Amino acid sequence: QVQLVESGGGLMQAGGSLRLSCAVSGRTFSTAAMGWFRQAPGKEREFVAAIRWSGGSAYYADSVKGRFTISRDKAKNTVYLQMNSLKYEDTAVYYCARTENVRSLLSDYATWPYDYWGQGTQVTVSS
Amino acid sequence: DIQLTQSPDSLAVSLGERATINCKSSQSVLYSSINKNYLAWYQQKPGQPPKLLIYWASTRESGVPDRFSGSGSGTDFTLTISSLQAEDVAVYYCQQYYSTPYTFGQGTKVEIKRTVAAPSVFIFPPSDEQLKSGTASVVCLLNNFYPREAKVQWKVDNALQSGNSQESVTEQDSKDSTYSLSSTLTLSKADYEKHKVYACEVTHQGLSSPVTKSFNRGE
Amino acid sequence: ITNLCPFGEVFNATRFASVYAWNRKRISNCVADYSVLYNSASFSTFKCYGVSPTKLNDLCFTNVYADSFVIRGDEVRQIAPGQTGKIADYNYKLPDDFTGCVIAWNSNNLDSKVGGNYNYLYRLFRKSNLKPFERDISTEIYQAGSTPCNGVEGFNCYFPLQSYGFQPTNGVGYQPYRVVVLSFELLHAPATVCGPK
Amino acid sequence: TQMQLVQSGTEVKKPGESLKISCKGSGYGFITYWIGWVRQMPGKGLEWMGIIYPGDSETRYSPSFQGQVTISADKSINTAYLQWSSLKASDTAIYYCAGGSGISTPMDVWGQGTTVTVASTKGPSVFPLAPSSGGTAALGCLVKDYFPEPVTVSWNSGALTSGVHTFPAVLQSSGLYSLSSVVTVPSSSLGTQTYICNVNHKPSNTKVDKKVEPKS
Ligand SMILES: *[C@@H]1O[C@H](CO)[C@@H](O)[C@H](O)[C@H]1NC(C)=O
Repeated sequence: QVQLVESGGGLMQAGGSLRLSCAVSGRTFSTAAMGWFRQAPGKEREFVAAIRWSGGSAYYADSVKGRFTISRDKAKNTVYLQMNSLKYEDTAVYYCARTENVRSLLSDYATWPYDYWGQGTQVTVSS
Repeated sequence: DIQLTQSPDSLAVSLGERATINCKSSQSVLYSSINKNYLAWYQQKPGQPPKLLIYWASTRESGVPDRFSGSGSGTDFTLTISSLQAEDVAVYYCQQYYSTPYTFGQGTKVEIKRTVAAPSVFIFPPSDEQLKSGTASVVCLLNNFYPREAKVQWKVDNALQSGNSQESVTEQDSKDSTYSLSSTLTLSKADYEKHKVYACEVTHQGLSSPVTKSFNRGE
Repeated sequence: ITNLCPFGEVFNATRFASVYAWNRKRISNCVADYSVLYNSASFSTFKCYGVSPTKLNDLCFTNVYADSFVIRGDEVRQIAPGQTGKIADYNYKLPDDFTGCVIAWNSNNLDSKVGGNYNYLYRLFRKSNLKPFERDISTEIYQAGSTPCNGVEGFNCYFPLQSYGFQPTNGVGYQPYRVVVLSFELLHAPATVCGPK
Repeated sequence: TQMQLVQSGTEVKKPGESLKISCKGSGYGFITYWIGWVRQMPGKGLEWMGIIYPGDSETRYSPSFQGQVTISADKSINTAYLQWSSLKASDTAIYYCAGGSGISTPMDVWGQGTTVTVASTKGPSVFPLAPSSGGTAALGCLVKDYFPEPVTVSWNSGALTSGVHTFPAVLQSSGLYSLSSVVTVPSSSLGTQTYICNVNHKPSNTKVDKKVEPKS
């Protein structure tokens, strides 16, 4: 089965940097895009960044444009999220998601459902 | 689209000899990608569905004797009947299928040529039941003759009649390759009783001189 | 002592190809019985152009090609000579010269999944039409307007191909149809492909 | 047998009536066949009307028939149709359906054809052609004024085969058919044998058995 594993969460004071990884195992050549989502307690899941596996062009939620950079390494099948200039706004559980639905419009990956999810890692900003 | 013309229209060949039917199109029907002519040859006998004999100009369909052979390419094609046989008396059409619409040729009639045979002639006076019908029909029968061409001149009181005659020919009998003709002259009952001698004069290639067989009314 | 051309691999392959990257299989030095093709009752379309499959169990061709791919039902019309649309022009183009057969059948029991089978893809854009029997697997970002996109998607700049959404409850034609296309080669070359009868 | 086509029965219609004849394919592999319709008018050659692929109901007509008739197909029952909106007397002919597995391919399977006659039927009257007064003798039956073809004719319930000629029907100025049927027999038979001629015509459902003698 396809399983995604998140890595790199933890505690870090605001203004700092953090790089999360999400390793994928299984059905690899079918990867259409990967995306990162986050969820603070009591508030609803929100999209932050998606990247197309082919080509690698990225789509970003407005809230992290210029601060977060989504990245991917096809060879070892890991997607990355580089989180610089962290704010207490950013404290949440960060989920990576994988879809095999190839959508011509890149912004589709901000609204369309993702088929497989990790179980998340916690990022806590300390201000 | 392409139109086809075959020749001759009719053709008479004696048993065992070769019969040739040409067929020309207005456009070449030659796929150069496969190098095959998209032309077919069909046979049709009276009262029977058409039968596909040869497709792709030179390829025989199952159930077709090897006596049949067609060939040629480009614009002119020919279907050859090697050693003609009695069961081959039919009409033969050439059909294209390079492009739609498909079209046939006008058809060629093959018949067996035999040596000249004189017709045996009979004349039949009209019924007596049909003369209460108000019209009379006199009949002349030309039986077992070849070739088909034969002139049947009606005479009513020695006045040559024309324009009320109607002929019909059984086509070739399979055993002796002979036809039989029946001309039917039809008249009013009034006109029929104004004349007394009705004569059927047939002249044919097999007769030394025209044979007349007549009957006088009411005898 | 068997030596027949392997049509079992072409028609009975467990997974097929997307139409944009259609799979072509060649046929060479063998004898193939075509009666297995037309006489199995699982074909919804068997249009043969310029050749009858019941009448080439005799003639030897230079070689036979079997192109196979997967489209949706309403697009099987486009797999024909002289057609237009996203499939005929941007995915799999047949020449007007075509001599062969396009065989297709409903495959909603194989290429569907409950949540959709997005593994089959089709091309939406390219700057020019496909030449006959061309396979373009390019993934260059289609430039739709004056704006040139140097490999990054954005405004008037889209990914050239999208994927079908094959879920089993879709009406017919939004359902996957597998297609196999047989093209024939023969004139001035050694012939090694024919049939028995 | 790979494929055989079976057509609608013979239809005797009147002008203006609708009409839809059938052609049904029995066999495996019908999905490959392209059914076409050929028309043959009485005593003339064959004319190609149109063709149809039942899988898509893609149909092409020929220029001399587009719009004048329509070519349907019911894929679920391997049947191709041919239909007139309103029949004209110009439509009296035989209609063959023909099949070939592909387009621009030979038509290698043919149906029996459906005769369709579009005019009012009329019963035949049959009169005797009596022999005249050694060697050979001729006699026969004259079937006059009937529509449409065909009309039966046999001698002695079919027991008399050779020496009999049944001429092709001709169309009179009345618009009605009529034919003659003669036989040649040894003149010795005229006092012995009884030569019945049997004449059915099922559009009018007549069946007449007249026997001919020498009259005096
Ligand atoms: C594919 O398999 C079926 C049975 O599962 C068989 O009947 C058929 O002939 C096979 N197809 C080919 C092209 O051999």
